[PDB]
Amino acid sequence: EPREEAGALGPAWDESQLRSYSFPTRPIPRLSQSDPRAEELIENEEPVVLTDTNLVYPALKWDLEYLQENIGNGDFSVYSASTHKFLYYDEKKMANFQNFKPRSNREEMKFHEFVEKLQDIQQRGGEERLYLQQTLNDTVGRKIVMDFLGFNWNWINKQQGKRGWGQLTSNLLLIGMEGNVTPAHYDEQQNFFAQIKGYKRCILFPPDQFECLYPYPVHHPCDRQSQVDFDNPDYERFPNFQNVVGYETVVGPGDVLYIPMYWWHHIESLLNGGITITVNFWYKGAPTPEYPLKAHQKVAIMRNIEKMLGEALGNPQEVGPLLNTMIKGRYN
Amino acid sequence: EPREEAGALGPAWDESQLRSYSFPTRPIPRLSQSDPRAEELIENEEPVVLTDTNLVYPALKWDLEYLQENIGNGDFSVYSASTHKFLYYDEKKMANFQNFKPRSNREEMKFHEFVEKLQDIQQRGGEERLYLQQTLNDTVGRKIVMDFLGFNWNWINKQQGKRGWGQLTSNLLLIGMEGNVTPAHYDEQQNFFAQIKGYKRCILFPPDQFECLYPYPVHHPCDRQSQVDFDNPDYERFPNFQNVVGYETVVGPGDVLYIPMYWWHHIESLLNGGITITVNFWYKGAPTPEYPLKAHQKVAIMRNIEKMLGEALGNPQEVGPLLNTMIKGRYN
Ligand SMILES: Oc1cccc2cccnc12
Ligand SMILES: Oc1cccc2cccnc12
Ligand SMILES: [Fe+2]
Ligand SMILES: [Fe+2]
Repeated sequence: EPREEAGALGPAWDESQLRSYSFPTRPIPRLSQSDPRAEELIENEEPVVLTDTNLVYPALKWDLEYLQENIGNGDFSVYSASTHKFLYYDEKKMANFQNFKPRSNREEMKFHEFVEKLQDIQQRGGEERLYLQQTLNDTVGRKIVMDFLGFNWNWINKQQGKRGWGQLTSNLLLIGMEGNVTPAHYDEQQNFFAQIKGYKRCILFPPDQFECLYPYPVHHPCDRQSQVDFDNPDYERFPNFQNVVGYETVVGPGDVLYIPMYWWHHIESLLNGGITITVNFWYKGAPTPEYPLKAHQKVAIMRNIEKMLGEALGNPQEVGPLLNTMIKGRYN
Repeated sequence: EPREEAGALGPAWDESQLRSYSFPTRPIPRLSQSDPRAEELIENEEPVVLTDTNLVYPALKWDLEYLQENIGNGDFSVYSASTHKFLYYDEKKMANFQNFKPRSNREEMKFHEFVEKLQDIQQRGGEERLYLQQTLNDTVGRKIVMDFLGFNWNWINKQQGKRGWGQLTSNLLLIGMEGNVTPAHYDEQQNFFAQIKGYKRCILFPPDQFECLYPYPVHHPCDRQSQVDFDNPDYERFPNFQNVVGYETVVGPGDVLYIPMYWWHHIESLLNGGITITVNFWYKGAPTPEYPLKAHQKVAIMRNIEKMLGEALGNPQEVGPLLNTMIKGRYN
């Protein structure tokens, strides 16, 4: 049910701008940050949209023009795709899987190159799509450093304190095109997804839906991603997908989404929605200290077994045959 | 093809005294110990029957009478069964598997009690069967210590030296009844199976037949045993049994069988064959020092993964569901 923007500027978005999927979804709670319930949620590692942090307030002003202007002259990683879906991958890991067909491409460039590449498609009607996953470092102009300095550190630092989370680990700035999709994957890191321009729809799944979501083997370059194509799910291969239940939200300018450690997420810039900008902050979580075991700990466990079997056997291609040898007629 | 005993005392045994099984078998080499080929085999961890060690020569004289006589007055573990097959189990592990039905029974007693229990069945025609797995310790009479002192230590110690095997770990003395069966299992220890009275047929399988043989889960009291009932194999549950190929021999008085580390064995006192006596020596093997990986190392690996998952999860009942969660639609 689309939110209504102030001054009767109309409905923020509508259903037809959302992709359609086979699984059902519940809504993520949208709270104010001084609400206790939002604090409980963050401490319980459940997701929550905070509508009023002002975390990235100075950036709320950013568009394409302002940015080409002040960002500076440094290198920006620009990923490139062949469809709407943007399957990232780990470079170090291609050696493990010899006949691996990459559907994405990283290209370094300068902001304005990107901006033309994008204005071209805007004026010529092309199929191709772009994203800009580029970390934030020192190569940024005066006015952008200003902006950054205007972020709600007090708030974000105090949220780190009270949870015992470790250090801030990076700052991705992201800009992409209407319709773009990032497919379900999970990170091991606590995350604050801070929306700036355009609307994104985030679908999340708790760690304990591990078995309906089918992660690539740990050694595969697509590690941590889900193998199920959401637009076209193969229920013979992935029958437990049929049991998957999401948590959904649409975030827009000002909203901050807490994606907790280990939660799957799947992310779509709305169709017809125009360009998008987001900044996320990633924290490494509080180090481990207790049974029953929490789902994400079982995930941590599986990852390890799979890693070890990789060293021990001398060859990640044998992980699978060894695990099958172990279970057939033994544990299944 | 039964061996022919000296003085034309006739054929040592014949086919009809062997049980019948679905799998095929090749013969284990029968060598003399001064033959190089037998040395190669022992160094290569392949099995070999040595016909001429004299290892237990003084004991070749042992029967039931001589033994009730001189053995002394100590405690002898006597295991008791309900059919021909004698499924042993680990006591410590029953806690792991709540509804576990034990088909065997250990009973402490004194040699003569055993000897009556056995002479009774011999005179009354009963079904029940007995074994006597009893380790060798100090509670043995003068003439038995004599006998023991007469073993070919020089030989057996020199075989330990040249292989770098660790210490002698025990000495089982075993006596059992015609027809008795010990079902396929594997030990982690190098072993010399030294035959004294009666004939046994040993069927062995190399470590790499792990997947046709289906060991119980590591935490199960029957750990290290094979789940397939050889008299009645369930090919729907155990389809890779259909691919199993054994190494077979029949050992009699004087023959010494080297069962190498990790090799399955299945052992039957011949039918109509009378009582049997065997002494085995167990050595812990040379500690680990290289890829390709040898099958028994993969076995060592699987055991470990299964153990860890037991500590980590806090509960051996969850090992199986975790491993299934790990592979389904991921590695299978
Ligand atoms: O973990 C990530 C890495 C790069 C891009 C992302 C976009 C949306 C959510 N997570 C993301
Ligand atoms: O490892 C063993 C333990 C107790 C009895 C056995 C009888 C035959 C072969 N191995 C055995
Ligand atoms: Fe992510
Ligand atoms: Fe054994």
